Amino acid sequence: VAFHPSAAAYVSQIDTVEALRDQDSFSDRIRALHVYGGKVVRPTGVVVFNKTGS
Amino acid sequence: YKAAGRQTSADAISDTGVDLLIDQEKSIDFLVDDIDRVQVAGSLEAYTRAGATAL
Repeated sequence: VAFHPSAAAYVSQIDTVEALRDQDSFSDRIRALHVYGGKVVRPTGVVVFNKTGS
Repeated sequence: YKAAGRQTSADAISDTGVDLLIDQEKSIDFLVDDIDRVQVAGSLEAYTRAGATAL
């Protein structure tokens, strides 16, 4: 892919980790959530060789 | 814990109980006759002490 940074946008909105205790065993439970999105805001500013690849 | 895989769950707790019944009601009840209290050789107070000793 050949592109300019300003041709596509990405947002990470939530990026959090928490510890808990497991209800079924003597364990910590570690869980993390990522909520995000992205868009090619200018399709002519992104040029792709072999876009059907794999 | 090691034989249970490494799993655990909470059992409900419980009580046992015994009842102390205050169910024994015991009595003493007797007459000292006014004629006999005059006619005997001595005191009859000993029957009150004997009644208390029986309880």
